[PDB]
Amino acid sequence: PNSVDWREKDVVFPIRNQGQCGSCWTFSAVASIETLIGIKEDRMIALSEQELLDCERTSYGCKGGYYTDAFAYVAKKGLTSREKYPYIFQQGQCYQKEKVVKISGYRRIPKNDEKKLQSVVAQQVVSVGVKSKSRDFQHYRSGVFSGACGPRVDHAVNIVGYGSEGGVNYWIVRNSWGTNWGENGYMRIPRNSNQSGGYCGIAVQAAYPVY
Repeated sequence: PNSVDWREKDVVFPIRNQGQCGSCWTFSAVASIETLIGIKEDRMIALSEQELLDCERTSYGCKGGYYTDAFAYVAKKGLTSREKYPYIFQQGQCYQKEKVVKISGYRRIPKNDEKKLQSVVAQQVVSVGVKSKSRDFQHYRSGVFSGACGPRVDHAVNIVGYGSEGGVNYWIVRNSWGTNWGENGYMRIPRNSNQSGGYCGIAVQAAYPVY
């Protein structure tokens, strides 16, 4: 398909805000699972970043983490709702509440494979990492981003679609910096860019949950 936008397909929840806590890996993992459940079951159910932040044991809480290992956690342990376990903007005691969703696993997209990346985005929402530590990235407001990226991949986000404006291909990227950043919380990043690994490294470590 020449264009994909899951925001228009009733399976993507509103933009959220992680605050200061480095919990973007939990938001990225939650966003990918929520959409998968929407596509697979025609059921929109908001899931708990907080459970991953408190309970996923390979990550570093508010000092970073792994959405791939978050996927493995949900496949083994299930995940409870956002309503049952709300986000409190800091790591706390790990609670195992009544779980509402599982997944069966996850997959890793090979490094720098934007072609395979597009194939997966046409079917579901994908977790990706970007180089977020730059003034240009933090102050992005609108358009297809063409500023400088950070030096290293350090921020978990999601790709929720792709398209083209004026013949410039782009990815639609969901962030967890609230709706005052970018285009109502989203960024359009160049697609098939001249940066190896994708623009701001978006294709370096892509992964997605398997129902």
